[PDB]
Amino acid sequence: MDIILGIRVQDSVILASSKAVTRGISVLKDSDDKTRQLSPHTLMSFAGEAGDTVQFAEYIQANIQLYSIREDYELSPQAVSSFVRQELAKSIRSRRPYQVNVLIGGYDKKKNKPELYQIDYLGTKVELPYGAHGYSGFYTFSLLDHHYRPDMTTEEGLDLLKLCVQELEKRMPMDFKGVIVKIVDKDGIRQVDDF
Amino acid sequence: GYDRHITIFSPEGRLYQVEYAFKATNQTNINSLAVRGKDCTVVISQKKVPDKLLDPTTVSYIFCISRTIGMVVNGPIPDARNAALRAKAEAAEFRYKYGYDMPCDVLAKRMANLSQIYTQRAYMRPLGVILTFVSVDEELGPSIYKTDPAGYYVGYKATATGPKQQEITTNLENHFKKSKIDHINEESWEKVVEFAITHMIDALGTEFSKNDLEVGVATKDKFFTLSAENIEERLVAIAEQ
Amino acid sequence: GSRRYDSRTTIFSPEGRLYQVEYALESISHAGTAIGIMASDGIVLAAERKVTSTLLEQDTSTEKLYKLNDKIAVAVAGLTADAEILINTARIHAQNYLKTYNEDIPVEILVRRLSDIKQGYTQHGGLRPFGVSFIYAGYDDRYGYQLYTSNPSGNYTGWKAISVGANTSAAQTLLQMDYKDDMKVDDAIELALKTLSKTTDSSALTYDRLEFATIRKGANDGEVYQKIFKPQEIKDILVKTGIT
Amino acid sequence: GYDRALSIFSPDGHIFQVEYALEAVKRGTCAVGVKGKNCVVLGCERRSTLKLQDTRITPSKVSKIDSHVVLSFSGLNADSRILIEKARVEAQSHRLTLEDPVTVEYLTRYVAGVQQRYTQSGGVRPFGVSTLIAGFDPRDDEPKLYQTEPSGIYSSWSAQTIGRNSKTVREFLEKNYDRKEPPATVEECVKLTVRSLLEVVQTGAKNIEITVVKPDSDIVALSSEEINQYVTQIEQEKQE
Amino acid sequence: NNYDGDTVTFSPTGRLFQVEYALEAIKQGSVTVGLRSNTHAVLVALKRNADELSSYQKKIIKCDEHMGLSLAGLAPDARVLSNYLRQQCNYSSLVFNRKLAVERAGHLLCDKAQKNTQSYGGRPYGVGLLIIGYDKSGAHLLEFQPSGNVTELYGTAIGARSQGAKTYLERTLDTFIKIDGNPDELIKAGVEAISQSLRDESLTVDNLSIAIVGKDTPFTIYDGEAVAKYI
Amino acid sequence: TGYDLSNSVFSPDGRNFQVEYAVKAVENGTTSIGIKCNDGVVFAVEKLITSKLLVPQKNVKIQVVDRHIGCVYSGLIPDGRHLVNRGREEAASFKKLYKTPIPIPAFADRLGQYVQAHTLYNSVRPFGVSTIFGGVDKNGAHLYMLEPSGSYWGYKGAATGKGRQSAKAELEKLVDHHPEGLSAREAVKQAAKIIYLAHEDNKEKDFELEISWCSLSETNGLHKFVKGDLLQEAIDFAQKEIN
Amino acid sequence: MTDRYSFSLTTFSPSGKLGQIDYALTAVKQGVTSLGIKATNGVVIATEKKSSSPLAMSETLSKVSLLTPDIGAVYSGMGPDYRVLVDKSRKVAHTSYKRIYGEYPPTKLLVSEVAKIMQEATQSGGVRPFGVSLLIAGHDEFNGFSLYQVDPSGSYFPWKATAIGKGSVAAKTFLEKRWNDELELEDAIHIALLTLKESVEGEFNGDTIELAIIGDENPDLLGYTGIPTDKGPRFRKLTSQEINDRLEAL
Amino acid sequence: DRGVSTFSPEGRLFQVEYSLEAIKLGSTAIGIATKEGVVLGVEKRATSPLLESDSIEKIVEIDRHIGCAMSGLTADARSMIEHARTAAVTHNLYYDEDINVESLTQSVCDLALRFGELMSRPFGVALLIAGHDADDGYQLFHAEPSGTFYRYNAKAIGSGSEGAQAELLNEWHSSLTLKEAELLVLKILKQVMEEKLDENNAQLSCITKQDGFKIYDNEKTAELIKELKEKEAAE
Amino acid sequence: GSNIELHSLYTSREPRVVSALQMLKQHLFKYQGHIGAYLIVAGVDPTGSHLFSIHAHGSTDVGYYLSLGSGSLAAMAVLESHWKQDLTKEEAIKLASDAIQAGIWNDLGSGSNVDVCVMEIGKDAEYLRNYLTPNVREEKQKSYKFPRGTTAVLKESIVNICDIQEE
Ligand SMILES: [Cl-]
Repeated sequence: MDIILGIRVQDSVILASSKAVTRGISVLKDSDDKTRQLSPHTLMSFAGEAGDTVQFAEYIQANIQLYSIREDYELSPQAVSSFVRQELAKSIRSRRPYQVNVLIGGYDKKKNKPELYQIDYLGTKVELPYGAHGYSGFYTFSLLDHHYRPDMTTEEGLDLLKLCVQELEKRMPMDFKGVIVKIVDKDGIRQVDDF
Repeated sequence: GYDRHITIFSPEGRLYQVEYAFKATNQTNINSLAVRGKDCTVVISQKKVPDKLLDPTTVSYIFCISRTIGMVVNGPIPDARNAALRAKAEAAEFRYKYGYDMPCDVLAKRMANLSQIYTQRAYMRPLGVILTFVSVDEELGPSIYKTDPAGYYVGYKATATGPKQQEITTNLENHFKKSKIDHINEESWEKVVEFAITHMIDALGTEFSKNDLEVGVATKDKFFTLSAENIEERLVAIAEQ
Repeated sequence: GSRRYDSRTTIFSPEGRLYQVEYALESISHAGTAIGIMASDGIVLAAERKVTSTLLEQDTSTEKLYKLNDKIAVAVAGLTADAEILINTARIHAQNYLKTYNEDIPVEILVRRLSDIKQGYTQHGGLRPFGVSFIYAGYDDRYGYQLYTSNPSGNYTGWKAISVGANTSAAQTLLQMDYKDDMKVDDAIELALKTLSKTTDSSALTYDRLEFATIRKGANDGEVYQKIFKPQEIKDILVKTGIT
Repeated sequence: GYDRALSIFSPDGHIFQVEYALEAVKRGTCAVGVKGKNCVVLGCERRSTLKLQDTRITPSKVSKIDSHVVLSFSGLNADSRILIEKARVEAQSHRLTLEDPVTVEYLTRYVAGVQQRYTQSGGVRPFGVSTLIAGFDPRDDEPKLYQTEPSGIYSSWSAQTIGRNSKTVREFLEKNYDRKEPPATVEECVKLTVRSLLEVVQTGAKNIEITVVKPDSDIVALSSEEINQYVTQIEQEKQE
Repeated sequence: NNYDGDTVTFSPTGRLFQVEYALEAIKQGSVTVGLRSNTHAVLVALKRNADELSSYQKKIIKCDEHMGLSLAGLAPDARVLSNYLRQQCNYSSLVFNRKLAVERAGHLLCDKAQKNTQSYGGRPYGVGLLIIGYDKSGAHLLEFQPSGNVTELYGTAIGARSQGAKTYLERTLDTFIKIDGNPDELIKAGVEAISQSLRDESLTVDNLSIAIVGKDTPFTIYDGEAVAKYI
Repeated sequence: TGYDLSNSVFSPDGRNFQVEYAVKAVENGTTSIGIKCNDGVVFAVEKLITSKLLVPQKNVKIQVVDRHIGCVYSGLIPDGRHLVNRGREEAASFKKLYKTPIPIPAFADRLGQYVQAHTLYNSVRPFGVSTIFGGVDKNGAHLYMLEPSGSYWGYKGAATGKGRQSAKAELEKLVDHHPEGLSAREAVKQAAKIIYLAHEDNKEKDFELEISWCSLSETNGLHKFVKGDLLQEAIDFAQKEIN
Repeated sequence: MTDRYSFSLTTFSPSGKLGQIDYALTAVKQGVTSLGIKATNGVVIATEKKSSSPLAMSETLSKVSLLTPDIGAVYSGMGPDYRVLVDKSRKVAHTSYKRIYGEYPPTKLLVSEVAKIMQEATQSGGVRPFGVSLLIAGHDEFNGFSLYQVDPSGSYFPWKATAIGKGSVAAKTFLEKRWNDELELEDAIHIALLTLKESVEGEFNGDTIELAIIGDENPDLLGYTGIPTDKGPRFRKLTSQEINDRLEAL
Repeated sequence: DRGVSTFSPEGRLFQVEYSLEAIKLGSTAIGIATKEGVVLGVEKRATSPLLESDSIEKIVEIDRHIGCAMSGLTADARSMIEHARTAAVTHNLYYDEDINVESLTQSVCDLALRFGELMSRPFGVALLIAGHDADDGYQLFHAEPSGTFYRYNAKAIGSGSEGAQAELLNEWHSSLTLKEAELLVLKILKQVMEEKLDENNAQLSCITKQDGFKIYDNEKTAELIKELKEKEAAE
Repeated sequence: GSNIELHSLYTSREPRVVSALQMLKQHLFKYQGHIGAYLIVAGVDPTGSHLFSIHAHGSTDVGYYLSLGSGSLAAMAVLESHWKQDLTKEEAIKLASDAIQAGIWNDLGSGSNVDVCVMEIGKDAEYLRNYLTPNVREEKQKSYKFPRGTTAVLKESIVNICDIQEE
């Protein structure tokens, strides 16, 4: 798919993901949620080749849910991100690689810290204060490099995210039909229904 | 008492199947002898054709493993030919892989290792044979190396194998006690064969015709077996002195 | 065919017991006693080497206590050769977990994995089980200090204090008598050595007949240190506790 | 590979290896399952021969297969882990492909199928384990309680017990459990489950484990003190 | 005794008891008769029922348009072997555009049964077969035993009480061989032959099973009211 | 004891009792012979007529390998067929690689090694047949006989089955009375006689004679069955000698 | 065919004994005496060349074998089992170490690999244990000189000095009295020859005794010059003459 | 010990004969074929009153036109049913039609002798396979672990089989109605059952051309039981 | 080299050049030239002294003088001009190093120093590392040692390379 953004503020991680699903010359759906809850305090957004994206996300989801049940324990975001990276790093030298880029936003309940990980289809992991995949970063990183401060409040993070989406809506050629925004904090995961 | 059926240890630390394979070795009731000359290695073996319907030319326990290596076998012919075919294959493979002719002692070791495996692995039985390999090695010179069902092998100055091996062994021992050398000090292989036959006659206490013996000779760069007429010439020379 | 010679290692008795597991446990009951004691500020591992010689090179010797990673260690009771097979597998499993999740393996997960391997040999394959019982001493940030034991059946359990090998019945009674929950490592060290000293089949307990180890947060600030005791250090702690 | 037929018929038409696996279950600690009107309770015996145990880390007898289903067992502990693992994997696989969590009946049918497979496969022995599988189907408020055994047969139970002295506690449940009116509340259901174990257990201290499962993935394990209050109330009524 | 635990074990007198026990299963089976002339080959089989509510077990199987057999013993083993023949007959047609010779069909069955008698783990086939066919060298009748032995015959019978039918055919040899260009008379001789193996029971409409193959006659099986003509 | 219950087990003697029990199956079989002549070989076999219902000349026992080798055997007939099927695979692969038809001594070892392999494991049974075989190659005529143990030798004459002692005695006379050699046509006649003489050990049932031959002059070194007039000529010669 | 023995031939008996390992140890007991002594600057391993026949050339049969340039091995028990173990031990030193780290394995780790092979023959399907006990002497940079015993079970123990086989009980008692932590290599060789004389019946000379040492680097035995860091093998087999020289000062 | 595929001196496979003994210990199952349909009935035999009897599934649907009842080690039947269902559906996929009852039965029976040293032992369960097709009409088969299947007009398997079969011998005729068959199964089940027959410990089912395979409700069977009691009291 | 060592131990014989030659060529041939190894193999053994070349596709050649690589044409020109039969050890070393020099100077793919190894019969092989050093760099005009504190630093910290400590 197209645009997926992430921003880590003081006490939460905010993921924004486009709603459009274009298959050729037609916009098939304008309400697609490009994300899966891996665990109560870990969310993964994704974008790449059709089919592979969802197949990969649900495969990762299942594995983490299996781990949670076996150990009666939630893995740290760092641990989940490392598991995901290894799967993609394994995948890139396969017969047919997963063509999927992901952002993993999680709140570590042990350290009481939000964490944002950006991983591409090659298995290239980086922890960031804010991240993006595809052409999104080309427009948004300049704004983020400018207005972001690490002690921001979730509301300030959302305002800065609106600034990013407005710039994308102005300068990007493709109509991505707005974004679904989700916040990950100590209380878990919730969706901002008005954006 | 299944520790006597397969190759596992008995309470005494013994392998009964290996010991019984040694007993199969003497089933043919044939005695073999091997000695070394200066330039050659000679191996002689009793030839017994009990049936008149047999083609005596096909009755043989001496094998031409490679151009340089010869092998005599003490034991039943099926196991003998099994060992022969394998030794031929191993010798050929060795030359292909490593670019030079397989030495006699190396082939002996290889066959000994294969025999060792049968004493350790349960599904494979030991071969009921004792393999005596002979050649004139390009490095070690005249060589006699012998393998048994236990997987044991060693080099020899001379050796004997069969039911009456002890009589032949002592006869040879006594000769080398006199001469005080590790071989038969003789130029021609013809006379070394004459020595081998003479000392078998003395040890066993039996006379031989041309069809009662089988002779194999190893020289530099070839191993060959003697015909009945070649042996007859050998027997004539012995009788004339 | 081959059926004739098959012992059938993975079958139930009429009573519902696994023959080979029961006999493997009998084997382990003749092995040198190993004791694990868990305290609030660390874990102690103590073990007795079996009838040694004066000519044995003790300082380079290891038959009882093994290191799985920086956080987890094991005490062995049974066939040493069998134990090393499993130990190398456990070491690999810990490294696999570290590579996958970029975090040190939780103690129980490692213990479960080894215990599952042992279990497999009792249910399928037709091979004899591993004649080994482990005491796992380890630490992680979830449960803190943990003691486990596994045996040839593949069953594992958690403990505050536990013994394996010879004279476990006598040893477990002595531990049950003197163990308390608010106990500390230095006290646990003393209890372990006192227990071995009473249950030993030898005439006297000496430094050359012992292997000793501690897992302490007695490492500079929030971290864990493993200490495999040297022969001279075992000799000193024997004098300190008043056994020699 | 090792292909030896270990589970085979005998002249009288019995598979002794499967029957000897049941003897291993008979040896195992007692487990009991009772379903109320809006809940299921799983009771489990802990033999007090093992003290100095660390109850925080020791494998608990009741295992969650998913957030809405639980599994307890009687028999070989090591064998039970293999069934539990397979069941947990199948639970996630079912969610992945069907987009809906397993029904309690389906999960039971799978575990039972695995147990059966080990009774006519070469080179393997049967599982020395019987299980009690309990929970609530997705978006359903009807309680479910199933039993499995080494042979691979499974069935649904209003109340059931397995393990050592299970004959005695089944005797108790058969006279005390009324089908027309099952334990209406959580209290009544837990009380009846504790009562049934008290026929066999010995001391009502740390020897009884109780786990209550309610609809919509509401699973909780009772503590020692909470159970001890049931033990106290039962015997005080008994002194009369 | 001690040498009947598996097929891989000779007895001290050189016997293979598992093969002999497999041979015994044929003797317990219901009688079936085979016989031929120069133009036609006929199978006649006495089918056996479990009880009065049950059907009568089918005894004859078609292998090709020009070949088929009757069975006596373990029916599932006959299904396996008949399936193998079907494939071999079919391989010959597809690859060589050639109808499989009855003699060669026997050689293939012999070799398939033999492998089961020399290897560990397996077991001999527990069934005997009578193969009839018409190929380029005329009509044929074979007798298959699960020891591996296959024998070309003018006529024969296998199963319980088969000795009576076999003696009859041995007397009638000179007569029935000459029944050329007359299928009904050749079947009559077969029905009369199998009658020498009957005791207590007689040939009824759902009891009798007949098959025939010949010069201008594809292998066809007759059951039910189609064999009432011959009762 | 128990050493005879499993194949490939050495007894305390150093014997393989299972192979020795396979020999008993061979000794129980019908008589078969082989005669080496001047430029070829002749094979003959006794076929017991169990019943009148047996079709004459149809149940052929002698088998051809390649186009120049004949094989006949006594004992378990299926075991013999299995061995010949292998022989045909061995001969095919030899010719495939080396172009020339397999020599008889070379072919003899291929069977020998295969039979010997069935004395190495308890998962297989030894062969219940002694096989007489041979033919003409570039070095002339060769006759062989192969036992259950894998043991084989070259022969001037060979015999196996129930009437082997009778046959052997007859073969020994021919060797003594013909040092210069025997012709192919003579060998066929003698083969017929010997089977008829060896039939005294199986005298209960009557039998059918089957002969084959390879000869450099008579058959161009190819294996052929003796048929029609030449077969009848040999039967007449045989019937004359017993009377 | 196929190896249909996929089940263990070594199993626990009701008493907890592993019969085949015990019986393998009994075979080792019958074997000819061999011993090992560790000095401060070296290790010595020794055994008797029990010649099966005087016609046999006992020089061709090597009971003491080089495994790596700094590691040697000797045995007691079944010679053929020893021979194949040496082949595997030599190969595993390359495949599982030298081809990875570019250097020869330290004594303890090579011993560990050999031990592993022997353990597997004690548990794997369709095999009996090896009927030998090994004594492996060796040197490496970080551990120094060491001497290990390896039993049929796969268990291994480090020794200051020890003996195995026929007269091991008497020989170990003899070594206990003589050994100290200040022995030089020549002193250990002297003690080795004294200890070995007690278990030998017949001839006692350089031709009937096989003796090797792990000592100083032998640049003369390296075969090439030009690389300072390569200084030659520490393993050296003593000649028949070298043994006889020390038998005069015995 | 001895081979799993070993023949006895009488020419029978030991393991197959021993599995037949296990089937004799199983709960009774009865099948009756008529021109109006085939009826299948089973004894549930709950081991305890706390066992919810409706969870006992000894009658099973293979396809819309084929049903199946079991007796013996019922756990062994699950893979046989799975194969039967797969075979039935697969044939419809390949041939756009229903599969013949005999062909279905033959496919199940092919599994039977696939045991050795494939599965480690024969099945310990017998099946009554009942169905309908256009060619041969209403059919009832008895599939054994020997690989043999007989067609039957009526058949009983399980612990009360020989007593029930003798009863079916007298009662069955070619003009039975479906209602008459239902009562007849109930009558014979009640005869051979240990416990008293009711709608909770016994189950009925039928296969008709129109409605296909149907397992009967406990309310529907209860009425047929009451109808049976009255007609037996009628004389 | 590893397999040759194991083979030498197995056979109790010193390794032969033809064995290394055969093992190399069969390995290279198997990999169809994809293992880009072009070798000149030489040595002495009980058979005598030997000299062979090996190419990546697995073909071998025998000769009294050989050269390989990008500078093989410059080297071979020297060898073809100056080689003769019955060379001494001193003459051969000279010829060999002169052939390498030709490559060093005239071929851009070759340069720096000359390495030599002499394998004589009945002697230890002498490896002469940097036999010639005709390309030492001249002294630089300037020293580029910086004044301390020239580089701008943000943070400093001690790195813990030691293990977890006691007490
Ligand atoms: Cl080897």
